[PDB]
Amino acid sequence: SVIEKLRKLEKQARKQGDEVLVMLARMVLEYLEKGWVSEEDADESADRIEEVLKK
Repeated sequence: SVIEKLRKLEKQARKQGDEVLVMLARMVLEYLEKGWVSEEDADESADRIEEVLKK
C-alpha cells in the first residue's frame, strides 16, 4: 500500500524530529486522498522521502 508506506514514513520522521519530512509525508497522503497527486507519483514521493530521511 502506498498509503501504508507514507504513514510509516511520517511516523519515522516524527520519531526523528524531522518536521519538514513529517509535513511532506502527511501532505502527500492528503493530496492522494483529494486526487491532487497520482498513485504512482505518491509512491515515488514515498521513495524520495525515505531517501531524505536516511540523511
